[PDB]
Amino acid sequence: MKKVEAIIRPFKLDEVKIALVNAGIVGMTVSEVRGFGRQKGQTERYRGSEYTVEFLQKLKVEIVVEDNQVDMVVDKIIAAARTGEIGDGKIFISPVEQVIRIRTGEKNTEAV
Amino acid sequence: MKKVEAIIRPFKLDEVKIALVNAGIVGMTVSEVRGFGRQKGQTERYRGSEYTVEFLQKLKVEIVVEDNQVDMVVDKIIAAARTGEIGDGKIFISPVEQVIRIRTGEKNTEAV
Amino acid sequence: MKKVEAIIRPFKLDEVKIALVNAGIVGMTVSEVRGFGRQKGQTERYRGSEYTVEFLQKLKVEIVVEDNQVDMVVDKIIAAARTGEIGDGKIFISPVEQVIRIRTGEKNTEAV
Amino acid sequence: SETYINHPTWGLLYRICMVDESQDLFTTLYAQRLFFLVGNDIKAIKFQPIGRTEARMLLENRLRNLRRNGQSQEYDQLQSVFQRTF
Amino acid sequence: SETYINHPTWGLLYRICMVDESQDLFTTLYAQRLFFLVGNDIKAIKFQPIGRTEARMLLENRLRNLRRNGQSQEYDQLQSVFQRTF
Amino acid sequence: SETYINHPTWGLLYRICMVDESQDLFTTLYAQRLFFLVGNDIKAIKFQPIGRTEARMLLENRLRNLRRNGQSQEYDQLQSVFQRTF
Ligand SMILES: Nc1ncnc2c1ncn2[C@@H]1O[C@H](COP(=O)(O)OP(=O)(O)O)[C@@H](O)[C@H]1O
Ligand SMILES: Nc1ncnc2c1ncn2[C@@H]1O[C@H](COP(=O)(O)OP(=O)(O)O)[C@@H](O)[C@H]1O
Ligand SMILES: Nc1ncnc2c1ncn2[C@@H]1O[C@H](COP(=O)(O)OP(=O)(O)O)[C@@H](O)[C@H]1O
Repeated sequence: MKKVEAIIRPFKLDEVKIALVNAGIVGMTVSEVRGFGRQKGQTERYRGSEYTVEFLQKLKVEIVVEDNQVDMVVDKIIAAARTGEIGDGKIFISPVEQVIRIRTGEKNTEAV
Repeated sequence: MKKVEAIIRPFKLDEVKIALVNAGIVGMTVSEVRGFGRQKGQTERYRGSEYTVEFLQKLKVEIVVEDNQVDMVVDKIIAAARTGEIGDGKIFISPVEQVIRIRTGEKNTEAV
Repeated sequence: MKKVEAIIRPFKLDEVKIALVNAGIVGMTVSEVRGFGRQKGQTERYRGSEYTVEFLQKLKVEIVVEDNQVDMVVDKIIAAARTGEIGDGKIFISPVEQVIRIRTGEKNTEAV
Repeated sequence: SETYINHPTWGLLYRICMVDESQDLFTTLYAQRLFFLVGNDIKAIKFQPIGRTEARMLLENRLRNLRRNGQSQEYDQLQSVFQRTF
Repeated sequence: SETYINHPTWGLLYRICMVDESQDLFTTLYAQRLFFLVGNDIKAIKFQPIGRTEARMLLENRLRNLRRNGQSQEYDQLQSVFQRTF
Repeated sequence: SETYINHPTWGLLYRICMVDESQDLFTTLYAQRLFFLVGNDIKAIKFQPIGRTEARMLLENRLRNLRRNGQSQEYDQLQSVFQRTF
């Protein structure tokens, strides 16, 4: 099993969620994060003064899936989350050695 | 070493913390996350209008432990966090290749 | 490739960011977390009553780098984030098996 | 029904009881232990601090009313919240 | 320009449109679906709830003004927000 | 003593100094660089914006008072905050 971790623009949440649910991926965890990278914030104005948001709001969506679901989940996330502009985000794949469902004590494939 | 990552109901934090501390696990990191899964939000009413919380508040508790502590930590978390209702959450185990204590530069077992 | 995950005092963000950018690490993700460990909160006073913050505010800075950048990134983070007092935080290294850039579909070294 | 809100200073709060239609009693999850009364029907969210002694008494009062009403599920759930908190 | 703010109860909100210089219309990302009008020029942040029907009509009005003005990029972007939201 | 609070728009803020018993001066960690004066003794949290020039002058004033008082630890710590921030 693998953890799929996608850093996306927050407004893309609904699209990504629909895409995953449609692909039979029915559970996911979402965290708020700030991204720093090539995409810059617009040097804005508040009380008539300059400043820049340096760490931009993103969401991290985490799903644990079977090894043979990674490419499919990746493809779905990419199509739902992309805009073509810098700042679209990244997907990271890492190993998950065990999953346990807290309610039952069920493990692995039976816990997700 | 392994990272243990538990998605729990937030009000279970104190119980889980006490269980871990009692089991001599004296450090942990907690993040706020939103879960989407089999557990649904109650279709509530605000200004006399319908809506559903789709992404429900959870906490992620992360602890890095020795390989031979995983089963023990898992058992403790499960007993403290379970309620028997859908939405109790999941535990994910993944590999940690190195730990460094920032204050000292101490590594691995000596950093946790 | 490896994920480097540093739990730091939040006010150290700017120093760590400058150190990483100076070391040519130009992207990172930051989450807010609460730490429980050896460092205790100061037993404070609000409406003339006692209480303790048990879970202290930290930031988690995550960067995915090449295997041969880990020691360098670790050294930079440590020098920027340390204060010498308990509570300085920890760095965790874990494996990343694939990276995909959402905008392009670019992978691995070309996605970071 | 688990209800949470975020306090700008103290962070995540958990509703320990629903005082009435317009009003909830919350406690801090990250600090040991603060209490706040929060209005439902207000555009600016205000956190009214509530003392620990008073918080305890308010829950005991509700516990007693729930058992008199035979609201045994709601009693059992509040009882466990009470035991955990106090 | 993506703009977000955090609501203490509902969590992260996304600006669906800039009503004027002092005022933004936001929707909930985690709940389906609440709307809030929020002032820019205010030290205490107040979240004025806006009904779903009204939210829809307000966006349609803005859509129509953008196309009359030939603000086609801003129209296209708002159109996609509208389609996603309603 | 590290003190933080969350601003609904700007996110996490760090206390750069304790102005008095009722009042703290905060700066943004994620934006470069906003300042806010925040009251301790208030149920609705209000964020009073403070200009960068003024923020600087206020800290310099406090620095000078700390060294006159021989509060050398508090001076050293504030000095490092000042250098980092300005
Ligand atoms: N090395 C990294 N490790 C972890 N997260 C990163 C890294 N680099 C960038 N990110 C995250 O990915 C997001 C997108 O980065 P950015 O370079 O702005 O856009 P793009 O992915 O289109 O090039 C950032 O906002 C940040 O959250
Ligand atoms: N594939 C997944 N990857 C990561 N987190 C998940 C996944 N599926 C569910 N979760 C998380 O676990 C929580 C519990 O899921 P749910 O299906 O509602 O309950 P249960 O675990 O009792 O079946 C969710 O709220 C979500 O945070
Ligand atoms: N086993 C662990 N797993 C994950 N995070 C931890 C663990 N132990 C401590 N932490 C995190 O590291 C931070 C520093 O811990 P602490 O013991 O207070 O300081 P120090 O690292 O200087 O000994 C904590 O606030 C917590 O966020």
